[PDB]
Amino acid sequence: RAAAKFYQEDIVRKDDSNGVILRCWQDAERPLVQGEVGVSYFPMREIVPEDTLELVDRLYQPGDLLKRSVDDVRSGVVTRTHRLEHAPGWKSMEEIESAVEIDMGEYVIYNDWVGQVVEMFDESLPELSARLAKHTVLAVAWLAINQSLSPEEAQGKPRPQRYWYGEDLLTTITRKAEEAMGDRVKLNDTLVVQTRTSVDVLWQDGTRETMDVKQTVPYLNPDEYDCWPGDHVLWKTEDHKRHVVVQSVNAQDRTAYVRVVETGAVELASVLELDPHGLGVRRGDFVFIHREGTTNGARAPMVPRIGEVEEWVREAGWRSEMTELGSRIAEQGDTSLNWFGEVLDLRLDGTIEVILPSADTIVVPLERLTRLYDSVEQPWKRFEVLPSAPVDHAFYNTPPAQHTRQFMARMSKEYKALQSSLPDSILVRAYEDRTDLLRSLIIGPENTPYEDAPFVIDWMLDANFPQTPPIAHFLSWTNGNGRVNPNLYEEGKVCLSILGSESWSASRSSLLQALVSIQGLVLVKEPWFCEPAYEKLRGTEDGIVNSRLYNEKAYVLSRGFVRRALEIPLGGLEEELRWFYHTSGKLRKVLGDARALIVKSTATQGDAEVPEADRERAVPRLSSGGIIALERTLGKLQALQDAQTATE
Amino acid sequence: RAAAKFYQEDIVQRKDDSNTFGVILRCWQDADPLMRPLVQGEVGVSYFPMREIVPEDTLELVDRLYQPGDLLKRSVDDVRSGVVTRTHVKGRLEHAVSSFSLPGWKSMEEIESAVEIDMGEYVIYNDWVGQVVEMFDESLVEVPGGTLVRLPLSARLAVGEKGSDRDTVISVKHTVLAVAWLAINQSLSPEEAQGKPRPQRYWYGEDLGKLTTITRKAEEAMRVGDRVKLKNTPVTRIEVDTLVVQETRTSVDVLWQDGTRETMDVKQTVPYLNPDEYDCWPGDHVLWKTEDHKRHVVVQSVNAQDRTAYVRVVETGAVELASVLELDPHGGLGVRRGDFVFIHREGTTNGARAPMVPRIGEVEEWVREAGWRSEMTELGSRIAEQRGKEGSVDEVPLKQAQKGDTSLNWFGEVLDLRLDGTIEVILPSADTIVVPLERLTRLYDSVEQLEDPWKRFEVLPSAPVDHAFYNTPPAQHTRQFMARMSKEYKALQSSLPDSILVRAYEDRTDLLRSLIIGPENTPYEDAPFVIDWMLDANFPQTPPIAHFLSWTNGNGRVNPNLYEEGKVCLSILGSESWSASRSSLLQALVSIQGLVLVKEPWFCEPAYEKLRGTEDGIVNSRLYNEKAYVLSRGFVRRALEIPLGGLEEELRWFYHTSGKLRKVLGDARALIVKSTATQGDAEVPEADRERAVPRLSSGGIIALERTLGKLQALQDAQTATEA
Repeated sequence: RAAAKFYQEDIVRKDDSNGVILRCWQDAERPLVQGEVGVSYFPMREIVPEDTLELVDRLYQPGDLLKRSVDDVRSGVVTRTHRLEHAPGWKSMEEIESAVEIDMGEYVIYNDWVGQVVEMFDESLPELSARLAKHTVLAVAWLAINQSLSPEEAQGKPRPQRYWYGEDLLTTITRKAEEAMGDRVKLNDTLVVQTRTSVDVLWQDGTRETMDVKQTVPYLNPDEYDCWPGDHVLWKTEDHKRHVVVQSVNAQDRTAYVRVVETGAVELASVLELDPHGLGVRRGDFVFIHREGTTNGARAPMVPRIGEVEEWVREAGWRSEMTELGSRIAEQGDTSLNWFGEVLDLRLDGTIEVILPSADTIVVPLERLTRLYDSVEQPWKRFEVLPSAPVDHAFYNTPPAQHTRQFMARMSKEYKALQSSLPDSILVRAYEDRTDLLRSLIIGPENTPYEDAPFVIDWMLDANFPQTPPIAHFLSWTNGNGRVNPNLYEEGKVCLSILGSESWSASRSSLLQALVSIQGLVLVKEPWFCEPAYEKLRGTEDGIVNSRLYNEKAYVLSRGFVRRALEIPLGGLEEELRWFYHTSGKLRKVLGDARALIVKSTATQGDAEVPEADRERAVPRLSSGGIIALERTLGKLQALQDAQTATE
Repeated sequence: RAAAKFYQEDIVQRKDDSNTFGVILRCWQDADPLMRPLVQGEVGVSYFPMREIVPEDTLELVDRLYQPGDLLKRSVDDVRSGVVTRTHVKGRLEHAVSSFSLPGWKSMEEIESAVEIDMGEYVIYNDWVGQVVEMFDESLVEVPGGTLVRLPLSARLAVGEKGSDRDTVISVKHTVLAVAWLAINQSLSPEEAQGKPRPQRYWYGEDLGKLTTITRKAEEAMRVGDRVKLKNTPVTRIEVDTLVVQETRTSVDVLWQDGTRETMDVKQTVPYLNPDEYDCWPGDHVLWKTEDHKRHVVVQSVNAQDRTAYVRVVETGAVELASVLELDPHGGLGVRRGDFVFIHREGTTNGARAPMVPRIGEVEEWVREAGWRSEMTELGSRIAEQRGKEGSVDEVPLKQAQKGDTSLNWFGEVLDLRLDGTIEVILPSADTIVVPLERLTRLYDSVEQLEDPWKRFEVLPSAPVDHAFYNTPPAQHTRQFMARMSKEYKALQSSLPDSILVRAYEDRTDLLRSLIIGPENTPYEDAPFVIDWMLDANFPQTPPIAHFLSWTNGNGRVNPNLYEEGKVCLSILGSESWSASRSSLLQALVSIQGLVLVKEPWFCEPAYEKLRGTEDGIVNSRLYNEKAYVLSRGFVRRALEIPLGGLEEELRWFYHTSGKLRKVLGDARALIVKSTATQGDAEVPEADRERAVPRLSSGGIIALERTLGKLQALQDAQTATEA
């Protein structure tokens, strides 16, 4: 047990009466300890434990996710966000206006174009680089054009002025998430803020209730299948990928009620069979508005981006010309702007509510929008040497590298090193006609979500091997839902340091140590922590729920590997797979242990008290929502065993 | 120019003190303060019985080392080469420990070898063959004052020492012999194969008499310093009848390429170190690419001047002329002189296809370990302590060495390659047999295994299907990959020469395609060279993967660094090694054009880099530029016959629209006429020097005319489409 107290970007009150914001905690990319967080009090930055500071206010935004506690499976989305040094009491969010004229990166509008300010030139008491708390010169990098026009009108409007100064500066676009946030704002000559916040929360089960931020906890690491009411997701049944709109989600049962938009009816769906991820329209995204009849130019709910910054932004030349112009300066309602706006709210009836710059909220369909892309942040032998390489190999149709003369010396050593310490769970097959291609098969360890599951990797050695690491292509036998492991990509890339902390070296690294690393580091009991951004939460209390929701996902997709392994034939491993699953009786174990696991889950259908004896079991209890998808794979796994028993 | 004499491994003599002889180990331009780099006209030499590096002018030739199977010429300027078929050696002798020179020169027919066996020799037990890899030999040493004291170790000792002062070795007795067995007799049936086991690892004592020594006739050529003995004839002291060769005089029987034979003095000849890939000799089995079917022929004669050869098709039995550029020999692919082979049973074949030679060697892993020698050292010390007392057996130094007609006629040495395709093989029984090539199987020795409209850059929409890496699984790269390629795409559009074209793709940015036009006055003049590129998963930290589309046939490569299998050989592709900081993708393109496509591409091989303009490499240079020219014109055919995805109209603008196809056909037919007029003249014209290819040989015109016929029909169909 190791609960986390303070989270990033909120405000914290240790000793004296008259706070601070913290930029570090248990989540780290100065290393921290099991209970200390970074901090930076400023009216210096120290590293104090969490036992000293106290919470005063937490910062949320319309679109962020939170829970009542880190153990509560139910999550919610924020819909709206609700003492100051003069350099009586408080002041509401509507009793103070931001006197900050222009900020770095704020969107502007001119003609029918839209851009962002990349550089500024303030002059107070010199003019340079800004970042001080009167801007004079602004450098705009115009992005896209208004999507509400005709090609004759589109080609007319060109790229406007790249530098703005003097009397030419208009339409300043505000964000409904940047208001009421150390800012400089007055109204009855400046006032600086030093706050109380409450957020209107929309829970997953449809319930909406407003609460204080001191009781809530941010949900920074959501599950890939987590959705919220109003979101446009994709219902991926094995028959077809249908478009549905989420209405309610029962995170405890891992089920959801979605409206099939082609049918208009609400049907119960398994959350594991919903693939939201980008596709949709998140709350707070700036989007264009097309015209009636005209669409987004896209297909089923997948609004496109329209960002297109010029190249002169990626340089650090142009700064000398902008600085020379700025130095010469100090010496001597309603409108037609209805084609742009940010996402305000997502209605349950599949309609998106857009707020125009003229404070005019409008409701538009998803197909009439276009997302904005700003600058942003951019019989069981372990080893054998088979004669011919299989045609189903990933690199069979890949030009073979020539290597050198001493390459066969290392391969002779690797072949022995494999045959020496290869466990009976990992199988390797080499080919003489293709000395550059290898194929491995790793059986999932015991008491893991990958228990008794096949994992085939096709290998290729570069012309510089062993100086270069072996190129591994993982055969991900998923139906396009997600990755069976955070490191094992669906595209085939195996994400490890051994195949690239340490690296690959011909002096220490080897093919044997790489295979046992994949079985030892990747295929573990809690594979959710294999993601590098989650490894800092080993056994911590705030990483318990996410490990359960992932081990369940890994256990369901692991059985799908047994489906494809017994369906499509693996070249050189066909007889090896039948000896394991059909001869030694492993398919009966996979079907049997899953059947007993489904039965034990229907007993404790309403009981949330996991038995203390079932602890450390990789997947102790099933969700009854993920069981819905497991019965589909088991139904095909049972049908293959039916044809096997009928053969004899 | 820069002539070079004194090739490695012969015998020389200083201009002064004409009593000392040299061993000449380090030769000028080959690859402690000694073993340093040597400059133009400097050779290293050790002296029998004080190493120094002296200029070549100070020393003087005495004798030269030639073995049956080696190649030689009268001079480096001569195009016609030959092969040594027999080596006669006469030498002066001197007692090893008495230092008494016997008067008169003696032949190898009246002397024998003093050492019974040495390292690397072959031995046969049961029906197995093995090689001695390590020896434990306890020897005697004559102390300063009497005392023939014994000494136990690691071989490498012979009769005659130099230091615990100036002591003389009186005897060298090999006790334990570590034999690395290779394979068994290939004539025995598979049932009898398991009945014969892999013999012991160590051999000593009374077990030595069961072995069978195999003497190599190619090594029986008497060398300087060898420990030899006169056949029944100075004894000095235990008797010590061991002599040391003072100097030698070698005469060789040569088989020239033109079928003629003559005996020469080795002082007149010059060893043919690096021969052309197409160099054949009478009696050799080669492949002939006549059209679309490689045939089995036996070389009868070779005209090295006209670069043609008379071959005998074994399938038909007729003798036909063939261009030496069309022959594709040596791939091993034929039995050479001095090689050891396994005579198969009557009827049984080599198991391989058209003239191929099966390999035999199977060096056990204990030979490469590092160990078992500690057990051999403890074994040799145990032998010495017990050899004096009772219950111990030693010596028995027989090891067969048969001279009658024993059943050892299943494994022998290749003596001569007859013109009728048959191979003369000498058995250990000192009797020769004639056998076809199919009945033989070469022995892979253990020492052999241990040693071995135009634009410049346009981002095309889609990558074509003819791309080499179109079927490869794409990687994922890093985040800062498109930013790196943006700088790479900018660097290409910055300083790309008009002779190199690069086309990237949008549907998958990990693949690129390049095309280089060979510079003027090069064997690649106005020729297409397309390389398919793929970016690695760790790019740019890792070098880019380049696959050269070698449109050659099964003859050879268009360049020593451009393999027929696509591998481009350059240190810049992982010069300096690949670097993500300094090195870029652009400089990898201009280096391939600037370094791989030069005027004399034969020197692109790093081994031949030390030969630049020297009178040695002048012949092999023009021999290679001729091939590089014929294969370059063949690339124009493969570039217009099939289209290249992306370069579809870029090729038509350059060859058909810009008229470079008539430029290639015009320049080629001009070289045909100039080669016909200068034909016969052994000397190269003066005004035609500094030209990449001044002349084409008679055989070089043959292979080029076949490409010109297909290059003319493409010009015919182009001029016929004027409707």
